[PDB]
Amino acid sequence: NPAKPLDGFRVLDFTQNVAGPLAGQVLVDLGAEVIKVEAPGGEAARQITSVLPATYFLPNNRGKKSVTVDLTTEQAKQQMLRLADTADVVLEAFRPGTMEKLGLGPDDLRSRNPNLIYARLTAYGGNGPHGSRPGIDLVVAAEAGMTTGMPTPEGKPQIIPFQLVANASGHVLAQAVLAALLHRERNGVADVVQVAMYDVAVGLQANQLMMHLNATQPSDAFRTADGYIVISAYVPKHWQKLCYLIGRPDLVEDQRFAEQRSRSINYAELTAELELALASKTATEWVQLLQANGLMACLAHTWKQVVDTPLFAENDLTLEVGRGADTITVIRTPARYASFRAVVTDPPPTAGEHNAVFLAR
Amino acid sequence: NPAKPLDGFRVLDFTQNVAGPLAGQVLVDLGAEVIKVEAPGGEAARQITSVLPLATYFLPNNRGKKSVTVDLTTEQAKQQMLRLADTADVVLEAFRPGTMEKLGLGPDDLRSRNPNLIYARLTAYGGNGPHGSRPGIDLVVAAEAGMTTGMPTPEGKPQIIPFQLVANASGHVLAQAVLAALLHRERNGVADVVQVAMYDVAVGLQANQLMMHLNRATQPSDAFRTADGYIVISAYVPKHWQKLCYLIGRPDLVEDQRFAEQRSRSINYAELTAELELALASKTATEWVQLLQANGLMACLAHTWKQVVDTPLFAENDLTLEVGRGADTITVIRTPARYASFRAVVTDPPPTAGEHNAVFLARP
Ligand SMILES: [Cl-]
Repeated sequence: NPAKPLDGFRVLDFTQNVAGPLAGQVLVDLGAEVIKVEAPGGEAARQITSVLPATYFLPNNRGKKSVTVDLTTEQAKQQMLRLADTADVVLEAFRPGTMEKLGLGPDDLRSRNPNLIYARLTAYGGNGPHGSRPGIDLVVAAEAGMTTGMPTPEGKPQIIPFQLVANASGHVLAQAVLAALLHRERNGVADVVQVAMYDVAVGLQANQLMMHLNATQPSDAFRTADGYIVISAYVPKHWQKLCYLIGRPDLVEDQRFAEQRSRSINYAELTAELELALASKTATEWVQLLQANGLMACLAHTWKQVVDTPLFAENDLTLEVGRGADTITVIRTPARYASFRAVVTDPPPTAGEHNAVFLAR
Repeated sequence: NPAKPLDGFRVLDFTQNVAGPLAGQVLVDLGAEVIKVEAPGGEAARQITSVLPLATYFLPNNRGKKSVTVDLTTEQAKQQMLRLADTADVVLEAFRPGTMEKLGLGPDDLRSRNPNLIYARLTAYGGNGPHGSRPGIDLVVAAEAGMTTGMPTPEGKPQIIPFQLVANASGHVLAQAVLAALLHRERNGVADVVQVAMYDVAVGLQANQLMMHLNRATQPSDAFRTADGYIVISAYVPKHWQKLCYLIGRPDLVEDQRFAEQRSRSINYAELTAELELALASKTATEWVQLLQANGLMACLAHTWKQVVDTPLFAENDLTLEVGRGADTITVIRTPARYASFRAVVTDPPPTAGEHNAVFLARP
């Protein structure tokens, strides 16, 4: 078995739910030893099994070790202190100021261990009174303005039905941890790392938020004879090729849509004109025509459809964990490497599985 | 100036638009020297501007970088790139699959000459076969990955998320892989080839949702109607759920067979929403948010982007930085990760196209 980037490193994962464990999952896939620190009875996400025939817990805790502990007790605190002494990285995703209360804060652990990298993941940053609140993917996203510009028939704010902020924050946190490890390796500095879910959500909208601190058409989903097609062809070469393929050469030199900046302003009329031409063929027919001509177009798939597409199978996105009846298919982490496989087939640990190994007597 | 993790490393950035350059932007903030390789006249994204002159997709992702203008089709250009690659630690490319191989600048071409070079490829669909060979952009890749699922629109058209979620997420993932590769080289002496697909990232962002269809809740957690406006509440945990029922004056809901258990609340979400909104009718959304937040529950208003930039929390986090000299500056948002021992920020403006041609294209 080939060497991995993080072989020999030890991580203490004090995190729960999605964002924090996902970062740990990435570190596991890169070969680190990641030990979950859970409350008695295991992490609460373990019991949140909304599937019957473990959604949040299972895909993010493969190959991890586990210790179970009651951080109310002094005994526990001392065990964590001794365990932290042997750790390279500590991951915590509690409310700001929580870890300090437990006596396991940055100053507490780093005083004992000068090689320890301390990574903190919070909802809002904890840089002041406003950032002290606890948060979750839904609340953080809405507060960061991710519902903006999306109208609903009921007038209700659009809720994005997947954990976009939490999953993105996990990769950003893992990114920062890897950066800190490089910083320690090259410059001999064991740093304190901070990632805020709010900051990550703001970064995902940065181009749009930029306009208020100081689009590009055609790029939308268009109605056809049957179904919808998603087309992106705003550059002059593609925009022109598009007009020819749909049989509308007049649109190319049309004063409303002649210039790129002009198309964006007159998006409403542009949509009407395009959908008028697209009425000739079904969305499937249009997609095949445009793709053959090198234009960017596709169908808007559902989740059920996506897993069944040839492209999905082509990218080797899934792996199986467990022995037989309890074998579940999970999605791998996205980054791929040539010299090793960034995946682990070992299942998640039972709560406190490694208490004997890691907790001092 | 304190040391940064990538001081002394050199990166060749062949990428365009958002996803690729953002990864380079991350490397710049971490102290790496990143050189843009652009076509004559510069990157195409440099021209996508707004009215006051703000390149929305170029400016925030190319701060502190260096630029080299060149026509990769010519033999002279290829040779200059080969010499330039010899001095590089990392090569970033975001072209269509098979493009670099055609130009003679593929992984095998560069790594044969330079054995320490890390080759990073970012594609739309992975290029692992015929289906993944197509070019793509944030919008198209997201829609194909199923991101329009479950969101109703007035027109009945698929819901288009109005920001580049996939491109921005892919940028951080690509930077993540590059940093991992650099660690791999330092510790194991291996210079690897790393591949990141925007489609794979988009799939990963929906991992929890797609997972259900691969093996064929948590209420209350939604946006709720009040007397005035909507409130976003997340309180499915028994501790939060009980306190929520108390604060809204509905103790009956706690042991109500319909909503007693957490699984029951998930199944009967429709009736629960009706019950909750009946209680929330008493006060405006703003009044409810302050009450719940004071009691430690997770709740907020759904802000617009315009509202978001004016909030105290936004200013508290030092999210913005100004690029340029004096009054001639444009405000941009920084990369998210923060570090205590250094400042992951560069205030330098982007280079002009071909600004460093004299420095790097030689002919001294
Ligand atoms: Cl395969």
